[PDB]
Amino acid sequence: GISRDSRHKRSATGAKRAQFRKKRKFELGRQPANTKIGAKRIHSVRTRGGNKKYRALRIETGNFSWASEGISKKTRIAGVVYHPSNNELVRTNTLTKAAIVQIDATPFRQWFEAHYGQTLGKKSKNAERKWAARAASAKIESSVESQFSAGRLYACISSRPGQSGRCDGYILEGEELAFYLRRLTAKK
Amino acid sequence: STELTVQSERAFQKQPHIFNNPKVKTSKRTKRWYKNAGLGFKTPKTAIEGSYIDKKCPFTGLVSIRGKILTGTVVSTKMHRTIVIRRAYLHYIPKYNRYEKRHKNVPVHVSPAFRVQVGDIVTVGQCRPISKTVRFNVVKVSAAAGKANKQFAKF
Amino acid sequence: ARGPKKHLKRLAAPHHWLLDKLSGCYAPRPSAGPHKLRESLPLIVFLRNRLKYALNGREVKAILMQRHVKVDGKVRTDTTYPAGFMDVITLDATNENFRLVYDVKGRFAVHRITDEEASYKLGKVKKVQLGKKGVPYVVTHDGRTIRYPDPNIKVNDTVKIDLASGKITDFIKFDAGKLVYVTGGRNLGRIGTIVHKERHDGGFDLVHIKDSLDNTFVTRLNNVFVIGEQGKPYISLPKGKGIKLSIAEERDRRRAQQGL
Amino acid sequence: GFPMKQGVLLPTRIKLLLTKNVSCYRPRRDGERKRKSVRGAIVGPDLAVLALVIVKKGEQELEGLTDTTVPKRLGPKRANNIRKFFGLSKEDDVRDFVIRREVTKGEKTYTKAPKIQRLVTPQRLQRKRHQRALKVRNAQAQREAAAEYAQLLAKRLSERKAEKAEI
RNA sequence: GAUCCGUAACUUCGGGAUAAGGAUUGGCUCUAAGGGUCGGGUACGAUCAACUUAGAACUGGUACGGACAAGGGGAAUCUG
RNA sequence: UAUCUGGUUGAUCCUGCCAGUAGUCAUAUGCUUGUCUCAAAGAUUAAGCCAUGCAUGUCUAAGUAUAAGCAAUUUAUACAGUGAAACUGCGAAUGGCUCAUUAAAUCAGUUAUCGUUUAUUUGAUAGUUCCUUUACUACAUGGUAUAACUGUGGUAAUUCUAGAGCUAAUACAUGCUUAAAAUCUCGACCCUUUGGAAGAGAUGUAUUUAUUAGAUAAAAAAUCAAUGUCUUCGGACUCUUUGAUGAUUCAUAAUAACUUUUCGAAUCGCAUGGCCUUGUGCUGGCGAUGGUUCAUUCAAAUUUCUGCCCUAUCAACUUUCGAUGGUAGGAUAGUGGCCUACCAUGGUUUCAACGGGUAACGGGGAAUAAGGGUUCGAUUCCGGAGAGGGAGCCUGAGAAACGGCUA
Repeated sequence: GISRDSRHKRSATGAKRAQFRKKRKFELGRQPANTKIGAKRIHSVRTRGGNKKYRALRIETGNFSWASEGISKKTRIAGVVYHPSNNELVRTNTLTKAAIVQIDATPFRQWFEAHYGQTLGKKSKNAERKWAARAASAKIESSVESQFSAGRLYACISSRPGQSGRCDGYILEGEELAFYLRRLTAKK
Repeated sequence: STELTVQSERAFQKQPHIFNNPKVKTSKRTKRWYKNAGLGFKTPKTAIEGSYIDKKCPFTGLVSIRGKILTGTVVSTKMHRTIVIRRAYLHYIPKYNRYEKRHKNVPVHVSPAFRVQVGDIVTVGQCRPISKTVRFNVVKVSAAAGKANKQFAKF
Repeated sequence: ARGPKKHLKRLAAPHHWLLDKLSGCYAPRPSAGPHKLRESLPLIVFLRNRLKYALNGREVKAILMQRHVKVDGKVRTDTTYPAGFMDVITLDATNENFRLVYDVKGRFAVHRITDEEASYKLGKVKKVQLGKKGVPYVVTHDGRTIRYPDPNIKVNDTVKIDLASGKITDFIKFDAGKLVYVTGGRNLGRIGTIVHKERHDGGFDLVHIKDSLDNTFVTRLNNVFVIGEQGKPYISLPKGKGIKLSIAEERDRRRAQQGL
Repeated sequence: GFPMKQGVLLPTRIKLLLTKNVSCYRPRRDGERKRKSVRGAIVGPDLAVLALVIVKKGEQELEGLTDTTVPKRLGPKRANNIRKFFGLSKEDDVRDFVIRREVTKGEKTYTKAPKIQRLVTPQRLQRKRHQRALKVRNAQAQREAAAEYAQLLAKRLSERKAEKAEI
């Protein structure tokens, strides 16, 4: 099968390694996930020690964490927008770690209007004292607010979907968002 | 080295799980994490005031210095962030009752906290396998110029 | 080789077992247990080669299946059970209690203890940690996890363990001026009371130790076991008390006891 | 003599890698798969035996297909497989509705009934009682030992302010 | 034909050599690299205009220098 | 246990080899061979080929017993003794053999895992499971679907098996019950203040992500964003809690959620005792198996330093289609060019790289006895590798297994 040893792979002097022992089970490698978007499919791969890995492929919902607000919402994934390794995974919408995606911006919007009530972009008793106590927690950003107008937030994946069966991430904010915006603008 | 313009790669270069909050208006504009490497090796001021990332740094990265602590003299600073040092020693041939000079070339990883050139003595420490051949990491530079600035022009 | 090994051959067995060179191709491989290979003792080796109660390994199992020998209170009917250092071996028949403690020549001794000393053992705390839900626990040298210890118990200390309850009743810290049993190395089985602990950050601290003839020697920490204060120990000591007279003093000791 | 396999296709023989829990193969090792000859499922001229199951009996009786009823060899064994077998409405003391087979020791007739499995007895209730007891007693003992550990921490926190107060 | 690989004896060291011998080649949709001019007191951005090369996906009755055009090659002997 | 002798000349003294001499845990062979103890042995060459037989199976009071098996007696009309078969669990990855490959590889001594998986053993370890929380859901205990078996068959042939009819589980798939609180979120209302309030939900563990805590270098203050205990309503806030390492983004905790939702006992044998509301009511001992997490043991996989025979009639090698390094991803049990994308041009070498040879597995060791050495090590132990040559894989904690499979 796939090996991941250095028993091949010429030494630092450039010498060709002579062929030692036949291919070992504990130096195994396997094929990539290549997770797509839509219609959740997850297979289980029996690893060493039992200890199953969850080879996701074609998954569609994720757990994305708005980091400066402290919350995490389960949202759709629309598509992959940027990938620092290969532009092909941007073209075919393959979700790996560190991909930059557009997620949903609807439950975060609903939470923000339940927590601050300010209608991004553009009654009863206890939430009145609440929304008094906030606000100075409701001046979020120019560049993250202006995505809520579009109904889609930029986000990064932080889970490895081929190993965990999850596509979890966070929401881009600050200088990371400015960096990926400078990437996304100056290629279009 | 790292050639500032630090965000030079296709990914955003950041330290993992180090959050600096956009709401809370901090007038240092970036949080940094740095550690003590152990064994009395002083973390340099270029690791705290520096703005590189370098996830294989012994002080601002995810590696730990444990195992052998070797020293060597630098013979190649041409690779990016990794140098090659020479390590010379004597091998006792027991028949002839005397020694022969031997050497070994070791490639070690050098953080951008230090500036190393050819000739400088470095102290390196064993860390986890960094690359195919790199297993060591620079923890001390024992030379600065090897009398380079003391060779200017005439009167 | 494809998996774990199950056979330990003769001449690959530990030498302090004193298994005979000829007369057997194999040696009892100690089971997985509290102790290791090279610092334990199978119960077959104890009941046959030391105590000579059994003539075979068949009779050792014939003994062990009548629930007679019990190690550290629990019954332990495994033929090659790895009984190790500080273990209390209770034979309810013959009313005997043994403590596996080291000879000065480095061997496991047949050391009978009285029936009140058989109700505790000593454990050098190998690691103290925080378990799940924030519960601290000590791990002794025989694998016992003991929850909620005293917070003054740090690493390399010793701990008295009550052997009916798994709990702790007392502990001795590691300090300059406290008795030591040496368990491993060239000085295995020696005894006594400390000079000074060399730190050596980066690995392998050293301890300097001075017995009661003022013969100072140096060992690592991993061989050092604390067994009480100077003079007063917490356990019964074996015969000889861990002194290591040299070969001249030994032959002069034996040639004194020769008058029939 | 090669057996036919359901739904291979293809009325000739084929070599399939048969696996566990699959007809036309019994494995002599755990996880072992073996490549075997298997004829597919369409009837042709090479067949020496067909196997037919009478789903509907016709107007005229066969020899020993209709006229003889071979009995069932065993009767039901689990408690609910006997309660299902008689329609019992579970109070009905299934110990009495067991099927007993009588066998002859020559001139003395013994009889054996199987075993009721999954049948609630005092022993099963006692064991359930012990397990539910040990969970509660264990949880109580750990809560108490945590309480005494907090007492130990408290008497060291009143103690580690006292040596700051005498200096 | 073109592109990429691989090329022997011998040699007057220049050659032999397109040696010999192999692979690829369409269409479509993308990706990347290669530029011009303008304002900085004594780090970049606006804008404009090129066909060249490399790569990826898809696609078809495995076809693609689709007609046209366009070397057969080698081992030697005599001889100039 | 520091030894020499014969041979060049007519004779001499030398260099110098030939030959003698002694040993071989060093093989063969010839002649010979009475006794005791000890005992290598198809290594060399053919890791060439194999007839036949055997070498891996396994049951305790304690998983499954309606053998139409045996023993019949002694309290047993569910079973209750012994017990074939078969299911299930476990092992078969150990041992044994051989030395073909293999020259920084193996291996040896030494390190590391703050870079990982680990059945078993050993020690600890889980009151939370259902539901918009008065007409509720089996918990005195839930569902089929097979084996052996009987019956019908096929084939020249086999550890070949089809069809039909029954029936089990610690197999397979399911599914409940357990405190009282604390803390969070939200909140039916009024009452206007320095606001204060029922009650609705959540709250184990496991996975995955993000954030926070995880203090200590020795003494004093001021402001701003929210809101906290005691209120002699100016405001104080006095005592504030914290492990490990040389070293961490460690152990561990907290918050927001997430998950084709892991686990949280529908199991077994003996004992069968204590309570009164007499319900076949509630409780109750020893230990057997299994199970989550941690630690331990048995290991494993990588890994630091240093060390290999002959060869220059091998002086340049490596980047072909990764060669050296960086970033990101994939993969893995995990680090890592292990693999992929983008980028850089590095990396080794006269201190012998690279290539070649090895009639080369490495070591502990063996032979030889002045000292130094010289030769040997297929072979009783350790490590490695292989089962005709390659490759691929299932099962499992562990195999790239060959007394397993596939080509």
